[PDB]
Amino acid sequence: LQTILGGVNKHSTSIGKIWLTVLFIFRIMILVVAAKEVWGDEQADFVCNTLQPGCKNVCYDHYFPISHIRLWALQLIFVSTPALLVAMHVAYRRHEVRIEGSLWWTYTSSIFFRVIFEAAFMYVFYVMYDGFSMQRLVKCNAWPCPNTVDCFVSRPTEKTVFTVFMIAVSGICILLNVTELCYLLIRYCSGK
Amino acid sequence: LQTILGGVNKHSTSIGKIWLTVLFIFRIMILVVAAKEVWGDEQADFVCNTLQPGCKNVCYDHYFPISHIRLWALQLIFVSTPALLVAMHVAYRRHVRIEGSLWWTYTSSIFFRVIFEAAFMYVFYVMYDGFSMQRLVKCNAWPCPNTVDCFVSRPTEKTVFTVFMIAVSGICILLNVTELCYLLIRYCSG
Amino acid sequence: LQTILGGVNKHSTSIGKIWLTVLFIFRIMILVVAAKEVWGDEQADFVCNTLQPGCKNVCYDHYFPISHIRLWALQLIFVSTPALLVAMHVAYRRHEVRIEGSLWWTYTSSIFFRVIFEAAFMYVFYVMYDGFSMQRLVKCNAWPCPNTVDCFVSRPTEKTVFTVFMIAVSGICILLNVTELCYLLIRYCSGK
Amino acid sequence: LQTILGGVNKHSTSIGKIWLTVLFIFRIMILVVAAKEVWGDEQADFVCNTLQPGCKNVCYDHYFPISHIRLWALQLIFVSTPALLVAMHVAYRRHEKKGSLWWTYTSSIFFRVIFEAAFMYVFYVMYDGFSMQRLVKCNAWPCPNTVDCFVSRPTEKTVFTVFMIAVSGICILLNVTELCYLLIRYCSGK
Amino acid sequence: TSIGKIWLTVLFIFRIMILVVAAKEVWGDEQADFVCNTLQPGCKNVCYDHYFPISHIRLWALQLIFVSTPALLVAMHVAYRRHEKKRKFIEGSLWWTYTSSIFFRVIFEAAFMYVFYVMYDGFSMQRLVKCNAWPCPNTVDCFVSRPTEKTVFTVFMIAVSGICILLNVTELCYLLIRYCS
Amino acid sequence: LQTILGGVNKHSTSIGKIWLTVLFIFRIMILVVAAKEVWGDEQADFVCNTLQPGCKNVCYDHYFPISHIRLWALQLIFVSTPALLVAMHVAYRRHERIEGSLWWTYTSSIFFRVIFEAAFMYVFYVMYDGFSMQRLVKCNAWPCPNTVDCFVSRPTEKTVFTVFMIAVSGICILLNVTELCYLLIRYCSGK
Repeated sequence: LQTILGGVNKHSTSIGKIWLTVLFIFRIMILVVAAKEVWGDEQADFVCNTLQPGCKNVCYDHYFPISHIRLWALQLIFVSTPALLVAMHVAYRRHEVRIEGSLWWTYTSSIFFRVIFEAAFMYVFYVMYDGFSMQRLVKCNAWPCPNTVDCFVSRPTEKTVFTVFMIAVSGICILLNVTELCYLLIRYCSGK
Repeated sequence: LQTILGGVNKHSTSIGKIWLTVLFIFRIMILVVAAKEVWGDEQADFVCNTLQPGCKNVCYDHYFPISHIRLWALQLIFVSTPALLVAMHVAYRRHVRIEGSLWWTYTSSIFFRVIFEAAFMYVFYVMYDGFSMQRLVKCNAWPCPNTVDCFVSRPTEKTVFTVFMIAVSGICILLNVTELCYLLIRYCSG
Repeated sequence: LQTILGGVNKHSTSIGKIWLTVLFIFRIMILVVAAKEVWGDEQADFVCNTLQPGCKNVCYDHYFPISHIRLWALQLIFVSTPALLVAMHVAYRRHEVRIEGSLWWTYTSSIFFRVIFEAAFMYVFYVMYDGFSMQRLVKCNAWPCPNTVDCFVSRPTEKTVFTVFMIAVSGICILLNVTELCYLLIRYCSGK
Repeated sequence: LQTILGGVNKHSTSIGKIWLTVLFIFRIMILVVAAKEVWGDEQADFVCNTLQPGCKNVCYDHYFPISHIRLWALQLIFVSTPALLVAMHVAYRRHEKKGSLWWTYTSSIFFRVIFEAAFMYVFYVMYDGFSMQRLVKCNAWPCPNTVDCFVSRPTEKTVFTVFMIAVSGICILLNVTELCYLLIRYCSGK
Repeated sequence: TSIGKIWLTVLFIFRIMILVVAAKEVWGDEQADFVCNTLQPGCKNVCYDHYFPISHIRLWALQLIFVSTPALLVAMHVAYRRHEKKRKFIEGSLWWTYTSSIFFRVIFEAAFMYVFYVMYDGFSMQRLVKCNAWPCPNTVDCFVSRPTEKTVFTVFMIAVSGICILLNVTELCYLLIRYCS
Repeated sequence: LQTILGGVNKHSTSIGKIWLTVLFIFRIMILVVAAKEVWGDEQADFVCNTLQPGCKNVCYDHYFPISHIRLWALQLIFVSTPALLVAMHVAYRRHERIEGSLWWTYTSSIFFRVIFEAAFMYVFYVMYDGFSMQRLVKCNAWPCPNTVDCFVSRPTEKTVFTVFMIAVSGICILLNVTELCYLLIRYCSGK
C-alpha cells in the first residue's frame, strides 16, 4: 500500500501531489473508516407502515436503486484508473516529473477523463436522489403496496452529512483538475 | 498480492497490460468492494407471501441455484488460472517475445480464456433468462401450495452490477480475440 | 504502520513527538480497540415506549444526527492532515528538526490549523450533545410520534466515560499545540 | 503466503508442481472465497415443520454430523501435512550434516493417496452420495412421529460438492501417476 | 531429536490449525441455539452456564498458551545467557532447564486433559441436558447445538494431546536414561 | 509487529524481559483470542423478568457501567505506554545497564506502571464488588417497577477470566516491585 501511494506520488506534478491527498485522506478513508457502517443497516432498519408482504422490499428498491456507498466506491475506482493507467503505460514505454513528447497526450487525456468521470457521477447523484438531502419519510405506491405507504429511512441526517462531505470534496477535485488543464494549455499551446 | 501482480505484470505483452488492468481493477475490486455486500441478505430478505413452512427454502433454491457472486468468483478463478499456469511452466523450463515452444503454450492459454469467459457468460444467460432481475418470482414447487408470490432483495442494484460485469467480460473477450489476430497474422501470414 | 509512524516522528521537534504519542496511542487506539464496539448497538438497542411505526427511526435520528465515533473519526482525519501535508511538501522541496527559511511558514500554519480544528470539533461536540454526559432517557415529540414518547439509550454510562476521555485528551493536545506556538513566537516576534 | 508457496514450489518434480496449483488455486480458494459463506446459514435457515422444542436441534445434528466445509478443511490439513513434514525433515537433515530422500518422498505420496481416498469415502458414506436433498424426514427423539425439515441452499451445495469431489479425484490420479513413475525407475528399473 | 522438533511442532501446528480454521465456527452458536423447553425467564441463561462453565474452544486456547510458555521461557533463558556472555566478552545449566520444561509440558497437558474429563464427565457431548438450577421449575429439558460435530473435534484434540504426552514422555526418559548411564 | 516486540525486547534488563512475556502472551493474547468473544453477547443475552419497556436498558447500564474487556483494554494501553515512551525518549537522544539521565526516566517508568496497575485493580474491586460475577442481579432503577430480576450471560466463564487477569496483574506488580528494589539497593548502598 505504501509502495502504491509512493509510486503514484513520485510521478505527479505540483498539484498532482495535492490531488492525491484529497483522494486518499478524504474520499477513501472517510468512505472506509467512517461511512461504510453508516449504511450497514440501510434496509434492515427501513420501516414501512403496512401489513402487506413484499411491500417493504419493492419500496426500498424504488427509492434506493443503488446505495450511496456503492455509488461512491464505483466513482473512486473509475477515477483512480486513469491515474494508474498512465503509470502502467509509462513503465511499458520506458522499458521499450516533467511533461514532454508522447507523454503529453497521455497525461492530458488522463486529466480530461477524470473531469468527465467526476462530473458524470456527481450528475448521477443529483438526478437519481433529487438533491443531496435525505428525507425521513418516503411515500411509496408501487405494487404490491396498497394505495400509498409511509416508509421511514434509517439515519437520514448522518447520511446527509456524509453526502455533503463527499460532494464538496468531489467538487474540489474538479477544480484542481481543470486548473491543471489551464497550466498545461498555457505552457504548451499558449507557450507557442 | 503486490508481488503476485508484479510477476504477472512484468511477463506480459502489449495488450496483456490492458487485459491485466481490466481483470484486477474491475472484475476483482467491484466483486470484493462493491458487489459482495449487495448479495449479503439475498436469502435473509427474500420474502414470500405464504404461511407454508419450508416454502421459502425451496423457492429461493429454485430461482437462485447458485448466487451471482459465487458464479463470478468461479469465473475469475478459472480465467486467472491459465495466466499463472504459463508462469509456472515457464519458470520450470528455465530450471516479452513469443517464440519456440512457449508459442504453443501462450496461444493455447489465451484460447482457454475465451472458452472459459464465453461459457460462464452463456451460463449466466441461460440460468437467469436474461441480465435483468425481477422484483416478483412466482413459485409452485412443493411444498408451496398452488403458486406463491415471493419478492427479491435489491433487484435494481443487482441488475446494475450484473450489467457491469457482463459488459466488462465482453470487453475481455474482444481483447483476447484480438490477440489471436496479432498472433495468426504473425504466423500464418508470415 | 511502523514506516508511517517512523516517517512522521523523524521529522518532528521535541514536543511534536510527545504530541504524536498522545494522538496515536490514545486517540486512535481507544477509538478502534475499545470505543468502536461500545457504539455498535447504538440503534439496535435504542428502545422507545410506543406502538407507532417509524417513531423509533425519527427519534434516534433527532438525538444522534451523527454518532460520537463518527465525529471522532472525522476529527482525527482533519487533525492529522496538516502534519502529513507538511511531510509531503517537505519532500517536494528537497527533490526540487530545525525550523528555518520558508519551512517556518508551513510549520507555523500547520500548528495553527490543528488548534482550530481541535477547538471546532470540541465545540460541535458540546453544542450538538448539550454537554458531555449521555442521558438514560430522551423525550421525543417529532412526527409521527404521538405527543411525547419515552426512549432509552443503550450503554449511556460507558459512552459518557469514553466521551470524557476523548475530550480530556483533545484538550491536552490543544495545550501542547499552543505551547509550541509560544516557543516559536518567542524566537521571532519576541526576538524583535 | 508467497513464501510458504514459494518454498514448496522450489522443491518439487514436474508433475508435483501441477499438483501444487490444483491444491491452492482450487481447493483452498473455492473453500475460502466461495464455499465457506454458502454454508454460513446452514443451521439458521434449517426449517422444520413442527412445534416441538428441541426437534430442530436434533434433526439437524442427525443429518449433518459434520459440515461439508469442516470436512473439506480437515482433508486439506491432512493432505498438506506430508508435504510439510518433508520440508521440515529436509531442513533438519541438512543441519545434521552441518536414498534417504527417496524413502520419505515416496511414503509422503502414498499417505496423500490414502488420505484423499479416505476422506472421499467418508463423504460418500456419511451423505449417501454427492447430491443434497431439499427435504429430510427425521424421527429422532423428541420429534413426534416423523417431521419434515428443509435444507438451506441444497442446489448450491450440490454444485460445490461435485466441484470438490472432481478436483480431489484429479489429485488422486496425479499422485498415482507420480507413484508409477518412481516405481518404474527403481523397482522395475533394476 | 526427530520426535523432539519435527513431530512435536507439527502436532502443535495441527492443534492450532484445527482450533482456528475449523473448530471456532462450530462453537460460534453455542448459546444462540441452546434451546430449553420452558417458559421461565432466565432459565436458559443459568442452565447453559451450569453445563458449560467455560467453552471447549476457550479451554483449548488456554491449553495451547500454557503449553507454549515452557519452550519460550527456555529460549529467553538460553538467548539471555549467550548474549550476556557475549557482551561481557566485548551444557550443564541448560540441561536442568530443558528437562524441567519438558516436565512442565507433560504436567500442563495432563492437567488440562484431566480438567476436560471432570468438567464434562466424559469426551462425548450429549444432545439433552437436564437442568434443575434456580429459577428453573423442577427439571427442565435443554438441547445442545451441534453435539456430534463437537464430539468429533473433541476426540481429535484429545487424541493429539495424548500423543504429545507420549512424545514428551519418550524424550524425557531418553535423557534420564543417558543421565543415569 | 515484530519490530515493536523486538524493539522492547532488545532494550530491557534481565527481569524486564520476563515482564514483557507475561504481558503479551497472557494479558494481550488471552484478551484477544479468548476473552473478547466471551463478552460479545453481554447485553444481547442479558435477560430481565419484566414487561416494562426500557427497564433492561437501565438495569444493564447500572450493573455494568463499563465492560470488563473495555476496562482491561484501557489498562493495557496505560501500562504499555511508559515502556514505549522510554524507547521514543531514548531514540530521541540517540539520533540527536542503566545510568546517567536514563536512571530517572527508567525508575519513573517503573513507578508509573505500578501506580497504573494498582489503580485499575482497585477500580475492578470497587466497581464490581469482588471478582466473582453473579448469576442474578436485582434492579430497582427507574422505570423498572419495584425490584426486577435480571440474569447475566455466561457468569462463570467471565469469573474464570476475571480471576486470571487479576492474578497475572498481581504477578506484574511483584515483578515491577522487585525491579524497584534492584535499582534502589544500588543507590542505597552508595548512600
